[PDB]
Amino acid sequence: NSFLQDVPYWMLQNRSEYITQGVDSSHIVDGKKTEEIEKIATKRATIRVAQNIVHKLKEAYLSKTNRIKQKITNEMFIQMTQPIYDSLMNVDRLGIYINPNNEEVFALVRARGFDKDALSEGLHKMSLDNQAVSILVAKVEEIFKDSV
Amino acid sequence: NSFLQDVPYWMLQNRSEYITQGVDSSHIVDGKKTEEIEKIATKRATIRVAQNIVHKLKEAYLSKTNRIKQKITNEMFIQMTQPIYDSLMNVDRLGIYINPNNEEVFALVRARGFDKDALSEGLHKMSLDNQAVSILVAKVEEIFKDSV
Repeated sequence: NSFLQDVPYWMLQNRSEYITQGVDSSHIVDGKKTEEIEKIATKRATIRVAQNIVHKLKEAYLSKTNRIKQKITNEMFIQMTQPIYDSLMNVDRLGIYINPNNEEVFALVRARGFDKDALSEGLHKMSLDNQAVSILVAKVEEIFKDSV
Repeated sequence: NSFLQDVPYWMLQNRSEYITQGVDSSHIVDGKKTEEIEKIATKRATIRVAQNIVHKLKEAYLSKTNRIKQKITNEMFIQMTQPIYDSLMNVDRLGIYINPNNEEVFALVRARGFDKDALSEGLHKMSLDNQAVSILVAKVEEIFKDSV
């Protein structure tokens, strides 16, 4: 009921986890292949990675050491979830756990790298200054360093 | 190692996303009874609630509809974690979970409300503008109201 069984460690809430990996789930409705459901969960998990990066970036921008002069709004940061998501490369599905109770399936993924050029192009598309694109890309690039 | 049995549904990594709710942990150590460790975990869980509130204020401050004129750095936001924390009242401890593998004591907690005048005194002590203090206190209320 309110207590599950045979639950992998990664499924537990961990305050100290890699920003480059995330977990999310999907519900198995009736007429639906298990393949599709895992596809979804895996995708949502990958979006969760993108979101973690964006958050780290807000903090960087808010930081006292920030050099980016352009005004970046919270809405704009939400917008870059997409180009960031689009630049993710080598995202490995490290695990899957199906909640037998409510038939909810969870996915655990981890992005190993990201396409720099792909990311810059996406940022230039949302009207971010060249200075900002440059610094933002440098930051993400650092993220994958403090992970690799 | 292996799987974990009897895990509460709240311990699941699925981003429950409830600002007034916090989960955190502490590891068992020689010289301390588990009940003492539970208290450490409970207090960290409350600090986490305060940290959730802080992250919300950053998003509101970063928002295009922000009216706060004063430049607030990430470091300053991190700093208000203390006053926010000190202003919390009626924090109910909803649960305790312990991973048997590593003896990590997890606690789930929930802040019912907060003492605004307590918050305002703390924020003023940080040398924030009167406009900033006023707007920040207002947004916290909006948070607790949205939970009630």
